[PDB]
Amino acid sequence: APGTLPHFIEEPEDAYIIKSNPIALRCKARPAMQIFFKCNGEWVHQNEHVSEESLDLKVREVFINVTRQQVEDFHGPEDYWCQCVAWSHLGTSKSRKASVRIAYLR
Repeated sequence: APGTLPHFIEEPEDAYIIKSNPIALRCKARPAMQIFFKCNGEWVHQNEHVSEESLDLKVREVFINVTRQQVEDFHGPEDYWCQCVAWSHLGTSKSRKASVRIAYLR
């Protein structure tokens, strides 16, 4: 009090690519002035982010597209993950790490 750090209304959920169709990672936080995705320790490019700002304090909603080509090119130790970082005047707030793996239908 009086200020508050960004509280996530919607956190990124674990998604699956079926088949070669791109997935969208939903993220919503309040109060937030900037919201950016951090996939596998590296910051995602600003042009890949689709922002949607509204007033209720400032509410921000950001969506990112993760294709099959992006996941297959990554050959790390664990599964392909994406985390949401929201900015405010007092600081930052990190959401849960959402995993994205390529699936195959029966």
